[PDB]
Amino acid sequence: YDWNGAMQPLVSKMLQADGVTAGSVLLVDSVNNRTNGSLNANEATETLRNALANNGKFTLVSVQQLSMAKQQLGLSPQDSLGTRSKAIGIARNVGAQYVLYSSASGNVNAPALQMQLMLVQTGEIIWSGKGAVQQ
Repeated sequence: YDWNGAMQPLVSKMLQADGVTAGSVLLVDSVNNRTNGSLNANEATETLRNALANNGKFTLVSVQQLSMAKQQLGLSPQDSLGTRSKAIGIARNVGAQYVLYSSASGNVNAPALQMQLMLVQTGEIIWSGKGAVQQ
């Protein structure tokens, strides 16, 4: 999988969208696998975090911060932060201005990457993008 090839253009387009301020605190939700096969979740998520830390200079909420925040909110330690209310609950504790959701879907050998950026303050989706993940 060429995750950069998919992720770089989408990050670049997210950074050009109005309402997205570079250098702000961003909570990056782990990439969710909805394909028909197994995918390395945290390898895709690491790529993403890199693309975001390098382009547009966000301060990312760290793994340990998230773990701690989950525990302060009584969530299970492995909680994926699927739902929006859990993500916002967590975002508020850690001081994040944005939440980024992403997921890969469709066929395992030809996934579709989709991403959405949520403004924490209001809960609104201010940006959305999709790209195909090649090899």
